[PDB]
Amino acid sequence: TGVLTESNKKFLPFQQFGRDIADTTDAVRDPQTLEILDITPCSFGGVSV
Amino acid sequence: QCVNLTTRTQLPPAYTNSFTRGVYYPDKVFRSSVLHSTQDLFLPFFSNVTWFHAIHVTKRFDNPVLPFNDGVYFASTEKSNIIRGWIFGTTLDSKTQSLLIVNNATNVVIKVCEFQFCNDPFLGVYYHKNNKSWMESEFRVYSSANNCTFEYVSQPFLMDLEGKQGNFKNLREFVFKNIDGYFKIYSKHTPINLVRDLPQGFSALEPLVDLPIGINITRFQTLLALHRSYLTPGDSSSGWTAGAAAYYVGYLQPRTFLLKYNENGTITDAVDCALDPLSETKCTL
Amino acid sequence: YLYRLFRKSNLKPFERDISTEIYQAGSTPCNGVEGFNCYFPLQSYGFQP
Ligand SMILES: C=CC1=C(C)/C(=C/c2[nH]c(/C=C3N=C(/C=C4\NC(=O)C(C)=C4C=C)C(C)=C\3CCC(=O)O)c(CCC(=O)O)c2C)NC1=O
Ligand SMILES: *[C@@H]1O[C@H](CO)[C@@H](O[C@@H]2O[C@H](CO)[C@@H](O)[C@H](O)[C@H]2NC(C)=O)[C@H](O)[C@H]1NC(C)=O
Ligand SMILES: *[C@@H]1O[C@H](CO)[C@@H](O)[C@H](O)[C@H]1NC(C)=O
Ligand SMILES: *[C@@H]1O[C@H](CO)[C@@H](O)[C@H](O)[C@H]1NC(C)=O
Ligand SMILES: *[C@@H]1O[C@H](CO)[C@@H](O)[C@H](O)[C@H]1NC(C)=O
Ligand SMILES: *[C@@H]1O[C@H](CO)[C@@H](O)[C@H](O)[C@H]1NC(C)=O
Ligand SMILES: *[C@@H]1O[C@H](CO)[C@@H](O)[C@H](O)[C@H]1NC(C)=O
Repeated sequence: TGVLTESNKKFLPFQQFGRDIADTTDAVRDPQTLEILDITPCSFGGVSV
Repeated sequence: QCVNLTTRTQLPPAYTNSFTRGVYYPDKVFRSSVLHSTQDLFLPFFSNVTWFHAIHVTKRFDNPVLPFNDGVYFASTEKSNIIRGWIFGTTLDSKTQSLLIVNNATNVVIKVCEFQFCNDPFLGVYYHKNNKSWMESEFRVYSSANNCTFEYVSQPFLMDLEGKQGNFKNLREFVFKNIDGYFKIYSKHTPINLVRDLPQGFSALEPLVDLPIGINITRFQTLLALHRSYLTPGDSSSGWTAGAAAYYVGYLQPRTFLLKYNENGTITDAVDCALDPLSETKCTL
Repeated sequence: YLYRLFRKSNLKPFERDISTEIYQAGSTPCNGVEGFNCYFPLQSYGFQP
C-alpha cells in the first residue's frame, strides 16, 4: 500500500525491483508500459497536536 | 573426425597477478548509492592466476584439462577470436554427460549431452586465395553425441573471424559456477589496447545465463582455433598455425566482499575482505 | 520406468545422473562387466495393475 508516482531511474534490462538502504522496495517497473514508478508512504511524517 | 596435433613446444606454466579482478553482481536488484556487503564464491584479490596463450612465432598450442574447482574465472585477451568455446564435465569420455559451449561463427550453441570427446578438440579456420577471406572450415570437437538432454542454438550472426595483427583489442571476462544443478555464467565484454597481461583496472561482471543443466562438473577445457592455409605446410596434424591470443584461469574460493554501488546502480569499487589488515579494517568498519 | 539403485555418493540438488557404468560394490574392480560384487545400478520398477 502506498502512493505511486512517476520517477527517473536507469534500470538495467534484467531488473524490475529497486531497493533502498532499508531494503524495502522503492522503485518498480510497470509490467504493461515499461516505465519506472516510485512508491512512497501516505503518512508523510510528523503531525504534532 | 579428430586429428591429434604434433607440432608443439612445452614451456613452464605462465603465472600472473590477478588484482581487483573477478567480481560479479550478486543479484538482480537495483541498488544505488549503497555500500553492500556479501559472501560468496569470489576470486581473491591479488591471486596468482594461471596463464596460457597461443602464439605462432614453437607454435605453443596449450589447452589442457583443468579442474573446475567449484568455480572458474576465465579471461581472454584476443584480436581475432581464436578462443571459441569451452567443455565441462567429469570424465569427458561418453560415460557421463558433458556441457559444450561453442561459437561456430554463425550460432552460439550450448549442449548438455553424452559427448565422446577427442583428445585435443579444436576448430579449423581456413584462408583462401580466390578471395582474401577467412572462414571456418572444420569442427573437430566430438566424435559422437547421444542421450542429448539440453540444447540451445542462438540466432544466426556474421562475425569477423579474420586474423588481425597488432595489439589485443578485446577483453572477454567470464565467471562460471555450478550451484544447485544450475550453471551460472557472468560476462563482461570490454575493449582494451594492452598486449602483455591483465589490464590495470576494475570491471564488475554482469549476469548472463542461468542454465538448468543438472550436471556434476569437476574438469573443463578450452576450445581454441587453428589457422590453416597454403603457408602452413604438412598434413592436418602439422599443416596449421595458431594466431596470437591469450587467456587466464583463476579458481574461485569462498570469501567475503564489500561492494559499492554508484547512483546509477552499477558497481564502482570493491574490497576483498581478509586480504590484508587494511582491507580487513575496511571490511569491519 | 527405472530408478538408480546404487551410487557412490548422494546427488546434489536438481542434479541428473544418467550414467550406466557398473557399480563396483566390492573392493575388486570388475572392469566394466557384471557378475559378483558389482551390479548394474539401474533397476526397473515392476508396476503390475
Ligand atoms: C561462446 C559463448 C559466447 C557467449 C557467452 C557470448 C556472449 C556475448 N557476446 C556479445 C557480443 C559479441 N560477442 C562476439 C564474439 C565472441 N564473444 C565470446 O564470448 C566469444 C568466445 C566470441 C568469439 C569466439 C562479438 C564479435 C560480439 C560483438 C561485439 C564486438 O564485435 O566487439 C555480448 C555482448 C553483447 C551486448 O553488449 O549486448 C555477449 C554477452 N558470445 C559467444 O560466442
Ligand atoms: C562428481 O564427480 C567427481 C569425480 O568423479 C566425484 O568425486 C569422486 O568420487 C569418488 C567416489 O566417491 C572418489 O573416489 C573420488 O575421490 C572423488 N574425486 C574428487 C576429486 O572428489 C564426485 O563424487 C561426484 N559428485 C556427485 C554428487 O556425484
Ligand atoms: C591420438 O588419436 C587417437 C584416435 O584418433 C586417440 O585414441 C589417441 O588417444 C590420441 N593420442 C594422443 C597423444 O593424442
Ligand atoms: C603465486 O604468487 C604468490 C605471491 O606472489 C606466491 O607465493 C606463489 O609462490 C606464486 N605461485 C607459484 C606456483 O609460485
Ligand atoms: C554451425 O554453423 C552452421 C551454419 O550457420 C549452423 O548450421 C550450425 O547450427 C552451427 N553448429 C550447430 C551445432 O548448430
Ligand atoms: C543412452 O544411450 C544408449 C545408446 O545410445 C541407449 O541404449 C540408452 O537407452 C540411452 N539412455 C538414456 C537415458 O537416454
Ligand atoms: C549516470 O547516468 C547519467 C545519464 O546521462 C549520466 O549523465 C551520469 O554520468 C551517470 N553517472 C555515472 C557516475 O556514471
